[PDB]
Amino acid sequence: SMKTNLKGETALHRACINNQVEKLILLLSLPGIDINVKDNAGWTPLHEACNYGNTVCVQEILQRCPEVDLLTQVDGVTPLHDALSNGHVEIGKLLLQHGGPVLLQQRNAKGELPLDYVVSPQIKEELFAITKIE
Amino acid sequence: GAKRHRKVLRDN
Repeated sequence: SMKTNLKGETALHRACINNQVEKLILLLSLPGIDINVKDNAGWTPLHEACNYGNTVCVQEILQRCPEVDLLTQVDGVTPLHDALSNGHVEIGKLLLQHGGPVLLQQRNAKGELPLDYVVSPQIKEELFAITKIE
Repeated sequence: GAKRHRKVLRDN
């Protein structure tokens, strides 16, 4: 595996926390890189980009990693939970446009669905309307 | 009220 800090965060995690898009693009081009790598608690780089609202980092992951797992979880918290709980609606739209409606069905350990964090009925409609249809 | 990720500290 790659080098980690004390939290188990790799350079991929750090780029996604720090919004280092150019660094991220290089790292995503490395052979044998695992975009789904987990830190010590289990969070992925995609979780970090979604939690912090780093929309361009999310876009780059989704466009450069066909094998990214959008259902990875810690305590049931998926990337879409992370994004919507922190109000990052644009990231939520990107995730749903890539992953389809299975993302909307995931309950976290507290029994929350990702749309439970969206108060506006009209934002909920826009999120559903952009969701990939398979 | 921004929810941040819980972390685990470990140095192997």
